[PDB]
Amino acid sequence: LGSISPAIPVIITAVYSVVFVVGLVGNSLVMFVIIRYTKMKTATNIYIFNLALADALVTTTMPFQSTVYLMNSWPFGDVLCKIVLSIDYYNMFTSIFTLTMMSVDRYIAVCHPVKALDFRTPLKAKIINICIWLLSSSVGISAIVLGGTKVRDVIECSLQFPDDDYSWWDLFMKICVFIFAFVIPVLIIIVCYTLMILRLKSVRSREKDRNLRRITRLVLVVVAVFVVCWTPIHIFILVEALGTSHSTAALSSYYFCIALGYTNSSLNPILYAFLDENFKR
Amino acid sequence: VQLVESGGGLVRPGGSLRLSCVDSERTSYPMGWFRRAPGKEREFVASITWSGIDPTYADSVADRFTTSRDVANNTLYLQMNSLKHEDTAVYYCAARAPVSPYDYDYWGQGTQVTVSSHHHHH
Ligand SMILES: O=C(N[C@@H]1C=C[C@H]2[C@H]3Cc4ccc(O)c5c4[C@@]2(CCN3CC2CC2)[C@H]1O5)c1cccc(I)c1
Ligand SMILES: CC(C)CCC[C@@H](C)[C@H]1CC[C@H]2[C@@H]3CC=C4C[C@@H](O)CC[C@]4(C)[C@H]3CC[C@]12C
Repeated sequence: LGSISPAIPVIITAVYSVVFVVGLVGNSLVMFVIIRYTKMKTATNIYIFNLALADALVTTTMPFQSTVYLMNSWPFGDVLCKIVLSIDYYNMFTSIFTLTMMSVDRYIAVCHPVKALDFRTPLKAKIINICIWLLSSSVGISAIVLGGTKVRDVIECSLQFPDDDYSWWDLFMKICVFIFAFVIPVLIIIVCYTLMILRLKSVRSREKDRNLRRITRLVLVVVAVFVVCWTPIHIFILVEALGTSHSTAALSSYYFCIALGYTNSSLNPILYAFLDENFKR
Repeated sequence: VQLVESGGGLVRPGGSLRLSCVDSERTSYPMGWFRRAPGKEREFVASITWSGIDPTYADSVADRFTTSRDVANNTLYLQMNSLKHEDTAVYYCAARAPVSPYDYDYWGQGTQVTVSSHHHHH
């Protein structure tokens, strides 16, 4: 309403500090345990490591978001821009696709037990991550070639596209990211875990109910974290691209939604590894 | 027999066997695998939770063997691939009562697995 601004940017810089350290320490701790003690000979630990590694590299980009919000410019050239963007995108899909194949692995484990023998092997887990490496590297190479700086008096770092001939490939790219990094994931992880519980509910007394309650609570939480963290920023980006506004509160809310996306990566070590009944022991 | 064990016998070295243990009477849950070599003591092979989601494996066989549980048919499976002359043993099914980690209540009769030069004839 007035000239004096509220200390919201200080609060934002403080949340970023928590999410950054919690995420960087957490995921570095998980990898350390797997490298020095578990040796990742099982398919389970292979997923846990690759998720921890992807979430460890996504938090690496986080201080750049923090800095850009407060400075309101990218003065570090196109060379760093291309690097920071590619790391931010590549490991976003590597984080979300590993997270989704864990859902598919747990789904096949219960619903296709004979297939589980031929799918939940250390080799198969490795191949699945080699595929997740390829699918992400496509966006990674795209971020290295298209990433750059634009003068449109505050310097911006983003994927640069030609504006000629009523082009809309900036919007188009965002819709592809929205469906392959949120829509098909959310739906795959919702369908897989729902069908998984439905299978266990269809088993015929206290032992079944004890596991069903523990698993349903776990399932609700893991997807709740993915929905609570990615839904705000995916919608914000998509609506800003279809429209929106560039206010102070609108800029503050955007980087708060950015922080939520990084929160998913910071909670994954606690939600999947420091809750794994095999990783604790 | 409570724990119905099958899928053993002769196999060529580097060959595969899918062990299966089922309790049709539903008096227990087959959730574990143990093996006893001609000389060596009782050795843990692999375990899995009631849900059939979390499979525990011994470092020795973790790389080759894969276990699964058919919650619907109350059946436990043990896929044994790239079988070496060290895997030749009597494999026992471990079942847990309906009424506590990696401890079984009902053991299996045994489904002796041999890894030698003949899997069917010569
Ligand atoms: O504005 C920049 N990047 C986009 C905005 C948000 C991130 C975010 C989520 C997201 C969702 C949909 C997207 O289209 C999209 C993204 C990215 C990449 C992945 N990030 C995952 C972080 C939350 C964990 C970019 O494109 C940008 C500019 C300069 C430096 C930097 I570092 C970033
Ligand atoms: C389960 C959870 C994640 C959904 C609830 C979060 C709500 C509060 C989120 C999700 C999408 C968000 C919106 C995304 C788009 C815009 C456009 C922008 O110009 C003003 C803010 C606004 C309107 C955001 C405000 C908060 C918002 C409505």
